[PDB]
Amino acid sequence: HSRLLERASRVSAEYVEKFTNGAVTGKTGSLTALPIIETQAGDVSAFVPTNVISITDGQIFLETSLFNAGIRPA
Amino acid sequence: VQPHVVTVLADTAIRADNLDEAAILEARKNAEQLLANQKSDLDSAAALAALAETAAQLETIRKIKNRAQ
Repeated sequence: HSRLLERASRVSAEYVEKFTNGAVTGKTGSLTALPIIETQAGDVSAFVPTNVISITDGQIFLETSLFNAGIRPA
Repeated sequence: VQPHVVTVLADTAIRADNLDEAAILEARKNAEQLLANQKSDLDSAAALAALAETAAQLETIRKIKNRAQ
């Protein structure tokens, strides 16, 4: 998972200028990722979710009890 | 008053002497008010606080009852 998620980044104008040999001088690139994981009964202590939480820059927890109660998104 | 018995029915009677007995009625007032204050200090602190904490998070335990992981 690490060598997959670590590719999503933002590169400086120098890198993009070097990559295109001077065609795109001004700007800067980027790439955003939104990996999706599913947990069993809210057990975020499992193996794969623990690995993935460590790598990403955040998370957005969606709850079932909040979903039924009408709060959508949860 | 009766030939052998005198009965005095008083709205508020205190056994002390002078006219300034508000200065001694205030002691009973303050003591009873302090007791009534500390009571409500114990009703919330002991009963209503703990008895909601116990019932707070039971559902998180009952759902994982059958899991073998």
